[PDB]
Amino acid sequence: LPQGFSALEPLVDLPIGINITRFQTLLALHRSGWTAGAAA
Amino acid sequence: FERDISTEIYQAGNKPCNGVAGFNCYFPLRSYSFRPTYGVGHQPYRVVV
Repeated sequence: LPQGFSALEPLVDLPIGINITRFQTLLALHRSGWTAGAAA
Repeated sequence: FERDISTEIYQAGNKPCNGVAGFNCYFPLRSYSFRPTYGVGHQPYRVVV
């Protein structure tokens, strides 16, 4: 992680109003099986 | 500002309800008694917030 300061402006205030207690990120794969590039 | 749409049976004891009512298991959903021949308590009211 680089060391520095970066402002984070608000983008979208979505009024969902539901219960959330877990999450899971998504990933996109490339087909040549499957090969994925370097990411973090 | 949260809507609950879960149909799971409420469990009070240690016996699993297995999706149906029974011992220490009751249906959370109850129906209204809206009738025109009754009093204010059974009179439906359209509430907008």
